[PDB]
Order: sequence, then C-alpha cells, then structure tokens
Amino acid sequence: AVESEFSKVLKKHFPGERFRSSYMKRGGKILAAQGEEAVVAYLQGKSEEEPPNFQPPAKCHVVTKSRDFAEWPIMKASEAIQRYIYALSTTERAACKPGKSSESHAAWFAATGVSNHGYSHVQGLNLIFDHTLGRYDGVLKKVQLRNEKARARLESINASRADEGLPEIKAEEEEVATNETGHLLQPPGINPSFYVYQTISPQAYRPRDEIVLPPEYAGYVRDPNAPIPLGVVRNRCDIQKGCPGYIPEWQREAGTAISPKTGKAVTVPGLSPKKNKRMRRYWRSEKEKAQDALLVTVRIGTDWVVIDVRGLLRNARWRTIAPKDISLNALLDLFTGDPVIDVRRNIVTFTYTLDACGTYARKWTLKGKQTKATLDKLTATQTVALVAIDLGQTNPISAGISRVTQENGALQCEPLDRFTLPDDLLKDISAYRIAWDRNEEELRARSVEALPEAQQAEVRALDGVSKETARTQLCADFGLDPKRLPWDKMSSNTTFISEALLSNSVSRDQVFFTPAPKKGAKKKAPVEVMRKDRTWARAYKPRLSVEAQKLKNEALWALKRTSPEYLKLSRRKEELCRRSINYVIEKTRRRTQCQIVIPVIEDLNVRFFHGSGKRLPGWDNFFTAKKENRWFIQGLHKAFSDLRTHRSFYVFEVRPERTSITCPKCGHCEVGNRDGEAFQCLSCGKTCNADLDVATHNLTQVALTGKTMPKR
RNA sequence: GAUUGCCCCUCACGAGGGGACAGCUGGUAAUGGGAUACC
DNA sequence: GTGGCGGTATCCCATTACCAGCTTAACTACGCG
DNA sequence: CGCGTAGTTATCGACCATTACCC
Ligand SMILES: [Mg+2]
Ligand SMILES: [Mg+2]
Ligand SMILES: [Zn+2]
Repeated sequence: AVESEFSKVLKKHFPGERFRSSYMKRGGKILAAQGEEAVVAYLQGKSEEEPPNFQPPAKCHVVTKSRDFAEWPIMKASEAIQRYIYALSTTERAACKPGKSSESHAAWFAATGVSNHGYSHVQGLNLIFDHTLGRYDGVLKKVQLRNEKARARLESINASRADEGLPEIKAEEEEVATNETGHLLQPPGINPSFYVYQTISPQAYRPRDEIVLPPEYAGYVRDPNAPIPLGVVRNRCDIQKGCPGYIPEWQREAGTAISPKTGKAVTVPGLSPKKNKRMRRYWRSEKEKAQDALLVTVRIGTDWVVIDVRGLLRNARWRTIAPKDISLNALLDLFTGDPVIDVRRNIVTFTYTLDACGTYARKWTLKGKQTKATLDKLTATQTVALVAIDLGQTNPISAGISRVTQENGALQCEPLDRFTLPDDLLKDISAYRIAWDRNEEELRARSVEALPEAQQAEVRALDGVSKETARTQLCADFGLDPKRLPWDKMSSNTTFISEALLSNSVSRDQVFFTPAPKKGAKKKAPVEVMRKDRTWARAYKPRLSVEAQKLKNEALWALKRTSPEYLKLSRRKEELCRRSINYVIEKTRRRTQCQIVIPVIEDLNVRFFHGSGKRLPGWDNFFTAKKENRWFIQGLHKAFSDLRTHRSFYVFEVRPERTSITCPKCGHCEVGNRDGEAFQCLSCGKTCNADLDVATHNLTQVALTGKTMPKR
C-alpha cells in the first residue's frame, strides 16, 4: 500500500464525505489537469452518506459467433499472458512492470518472449494485465491475512489466558505462500472470461456483410432509436384458435372441471389478476421468435459476436427501471458498457450503471455491541421492525416480529407477532426432498441399463431378492428362527439380532469387538459396544461380483457427471431458500407498516449445521438408499446474509448461546428446561413452543443489547 | 400486465399459475450420499 | 466451534463454505470516405 | 470533415466475539 496525492487533498478537506467511484474518477482527472484548487469546487456539492457501490448483474444469451471462443486473438493472448505470470517467482514479479501505455506493452511483450497472437488494445490489455497481476498478488495477500488472523487470535488468547492460568502457547510457525525456489505453490488457474471494454462495447446490431446470421434471422431490422413495442396483447382472450398464445375457454374462468379423456377434478385459478406479472410470449415458429429479438454486436477485429438482449429487457422490466416505451440504445445505456462474456456457456453478463440502478452493500453484518448502537441511531427518527429468526429441522424458520421505538435513554421493544412460514413452502421443502430421491433412483435405474445383457440380468435378479437372501442366510448360518425375532422394528442402533443370537448363546467371540478410537480431538479408553443389527445386515448382504460392480458403478459415475438434474435441484433449493426469506420479509413489512426491516439471525457457524440423510427403521430399508434429509439451515442463513448486500438490508448476527434455553420471564438458564419442541421452565412453570416463542423472544432480547446472555 | 432464458406445479399440449433474479472465475476445505475393504 | 452413525483406509459423485480475483468511461487523437 | 478505430488517463480506505445449537 502506497499513499496517493488525491487521498491527501480529500482527507485534508473532506474527512467524512466519501464519494462513489464515478465522481472519484472524474474528480481525480480534474485535480491533475486543472490544478488542486479546481477539484474542491467539483467535489463540494455532490456527495452521499452511503454511496451505492453495488451493481446487480443481468444475463443474456449469445446468438452466433464468427468462430469458437479460444480461437480469438484476445482469448489466446489472455491465456498466454496469464500462464506466464502465474509461473513467475516472487522476486521476478517485482521486476515485471507491464506499464499502461502502448510503448511499454510492446517493451514487455519483447523482454519476456510471451506472444500476443495479433491483438494489441491498450485498454483491453490493461484490463487483462491488472486482473492477472491481481490474482497473483491475491493468493499472496490471502495467506498473509490468514496468517495475521491466526496471530490476532493467538494474541488475544495469551493475554486473557496468561492471567487466569499459566499455560499459553508462545507462538506458531509462519505459513508461507512460496516454494523453496521462490515459485508459487497452488497458484491460480486461468480464467476464461472475455472482459469487454470501451473500444469494443456492445452496440445495437446493424447489418454488415461479414456478420451472417442463422437462416431464421433472415430479415432482422430494428431501428435502435425506436420504442420497442410490447409483445403480448393486453387481453389474451382475443387470440383466435389458430394463432399462438391461445388460452382455451376452459382455462380462462376460475373453477374446477374434468378433462374429457381421463377425467380429473383440477382447480384452474384463471387469468392472474396481477399488475406486475411477467408476460409470456408465444410465436408460431422459431423464425418469428428470432425476428422479435434484441440483437447487439461486439466486434474486436476480424471476429465478431452477436448477443440477444431480451435477457436485459426482462431484468429491467422487472425492477421497473425501464419505461414502457424504450429504445434499444436506451436499454443499453441502463447497463455498463463492459459485459463479461461466459465462453463455456455462451452467456453474457451485463451489470447496471450506478445511475440506472445500484444500491449500497454493507460489507459485514453487525454483531456484538454494534446491534444496540445501530438501533440507537435507526430508532432516533423512525420505528424499525425486528424479525428474529431461529433455524431448525422440525420448524425450518420461526420468526418473531417486534417494533422497536425509543424513549429517552431506552429502546422500548414492542413484541408484535411470532409466526412460522406457511404449509406451501413446507410442502415444497418436502417435495424438493422427494425429487432428490427420485432423481437418485432414476440415475441408479439408468445405470442398470448401461450394463451388458449378462451382467444386467445378474443385477436385476440380486436386487430383487437382496433382502430376502440376507435374511435367510443369516438365520440358516446361526440357526435363528425368523418368526421369533421381530423384523420391522430394526434400526441403525438396535441390537435385536444379537440378543436372539445370545439367547441361543453359541459364543461371545463373534459379536463383541474393540472399536478403534476415532482419530479426533477426544481420546478416551475405547468402549466395547456390542455390534448392532445394521452392521450384521451390511455384512450379510449378497455381494456382487467385482467385475460387474466396477462396470456398474463406472456407468453411474458417467451418468452422474453429465446429468442436467443436479444443477436443476441446486438452483431449486436456493430459490426455495430465497422464496422463504421473501415471504418472511414481505409479511413483516405488511404487518409492521415500516419501510425498514432489519432481520435478526443467530450467529450459527454453518459448517456444523448440515444434517444427514434418513432411512426409515426396518429390515426392508437396510438395503435401500438413504432418503435425502439435509438441512436448509445453510441455505436460509446465507439468504438472510445476502439481504445485507443485495438490498442493503441491515443484518444482525448475535450469539445464540442460551437463547433456546433461557426462560423468557426469568433469568434462569438451566439446560434442562428445553426438551425438543416443548419448552418448560423449571422455576416458574410455563409451557411455550421452544422454537416459536422462547428462542425468538430471547434472540430479540440479546439483539436490543450487545451483552451476551448471562451465565448462571 | 413485463417478448428470450432459468426454477416449480397443472395441462384438454393450445397453454395456465407461481417463484428466484448477485453473479462469474480460481485456489483450498468441509459436508452428504454411494461402493469396496478391514479390525 | 461436530454427535448417540461401530471404527478405519481407499476411491467415486454431488452440493456447499471460505477467501482471493473480478464485473468504467470521458476526453483526445489519427488514419480513411 | 465525420466517423470508425483506438490510445491516455483518471480512484480503489472499517467490524464483534467465544461451553452451546440443531438433530
Ligand atoms: Mg436457536
Ligand atoms: Mg429452534
Ligand atoms: Zn422461568
């Protein structure tokens, strides 16, 4: 880090009037050009307390290219530069200055021997050069901050510990980012991003002969300064029989009816009575669809690319920052002129300008004593809603809305409403877990179809009688009568088989064993636990031939790697976690009738909130796969922390030490009050839903005050 | 009442209803599932 | 800063978490029509 | 002379807090 001259003049005149980037860039030029005295007159008027420093992304689709990416001089030049910089040492990088001018660019390209495959744009190269130099220095800073963070952690532990006891670790070994020879161990990989820049920025398609479009875009005309018409008609009940987009009679009116072929009672909600509904357009053929696109081009040389900007139009008509009449050029001016083309997916990611859209993004969620002090400011003027969130698996989210107001030197926190998210979102959570299991079973059932006809028959036969074979084999080997022993009440930790075994009392050798102590933090004398029925069931299932198993599982791996479903589900769970924090926020906002909602979530370390899958106890279900039951705690924890930056929300991370335990009424925190989802204090006998009422009541009370919950 | 795409559901396959919209890379690390092996 | 899955060692696959990198543009200049 | 292509040259700043919490 090196001080700048510009920083001095601002710090000397504007201590606390930080400005956003666009004014900073323009302001720097004026100072350097028109002297130091002329920058104040530009920077005195316009400034903001919290300047928007975040731009949402918008994604569109590539239509056609001149040739495949990575066949372009910029893409080859970027790769050649990148893999040269990542294999430099620390000392060599210090004497590697690729300066920002055209003259120095060539001096660099010659002094090192790296080639540029016919591409030299000073700005475009400068973008690549800084980003590559940035990544190389980033992996070196990253260790240093982590090294600093451990040192800071050690620093606290010694001073605090050294007064209560003697033991204190003196120090620890420095973690380096370098090899013995100076090189970079685990150096960054190249990035395949076509970073578009100003001299190349997208602009509305006009027909040039080098650019040739697929046969569907036969005549593409679009006056870039005309207002783009609206696709759908205003009343979709005029569309006739033939034309596309025809809503049939039975589907307009709400009600229930039976289809003519089979007959099922299906509720039809009818046309949506909504005013911000996205409109879906339908063309007769794929040629009409193309002529109603928004094509803009990006030319860098003898190789171009055409992209379809309907994606940006939807993303702008959803945020309602685009008038109903708008031109193609106006749409492009709503976004920055530097897209990021994704070459391996043919997707271009625009972002909004700070003027068109853009919000402040708080870097961190406030914790500790910042919670009280933040409410001290925000309640000085208006009242702020306070939703307290407590995650679980019986009830995914439990929320309590309060209404903090301020009287002199206190924050009256009115409790308003405790609720949980509705059954529809619970139904989708259940349906998401069923879809995952269905996906897994289909992949398994299609890996069987990848076997040759001989091994296929073996697998089909064995799986059908797998449970029957194990049952009969176990009984015959140890003589146990199947009927005397209950089967359906078999779990992962029951010991029914052994007790029937021990009732015969053949020997004690075969059952008891000496569990090897698990490598871990905790070591004791090793327990002698008797082996369970799940272990017996596993060890007696009929194993499949090694060769067929190698072939069968290799087929599954191939199907699994190239399966579109896991992306489908991973987005599905994320959007279902986000949908469940929007209900929460919108419900509290329509109830508290306040603009500003600051949700309060527990400071749970998501690494240990993952959960597990589930098998129903039983003998039949030892040989089936585990139904997936992973927790949404990580999803919903991240979704609230994302409200912090995506929508500039305040977020409160507060330690949930005794929140689920400490009785609301009294300060007595014994661990035995909680029993699951039935709380009961053991001094002032009281019954509340541990999740809904005591956990949220206590979370809010540790929010209004920085102090952590009292202990004894 | 917003032209593509993406996610979920219904469908008389004409379509209808609802949902997400901060995303890319890269290096590491966990987590869950599946298979074998062994005390 | 993991719990009631009996422990460990190989792999295989998926998705996350965590922390690095990113996600302009006005003004000016010069070779062609 | 005007317009498509393109080089120069401008800014990058911070946080709390430690024996439970969900199965
Ligand atoms: Mg809790
Ligand atoms: Mg709870
Ligand atoms: Zn009590």
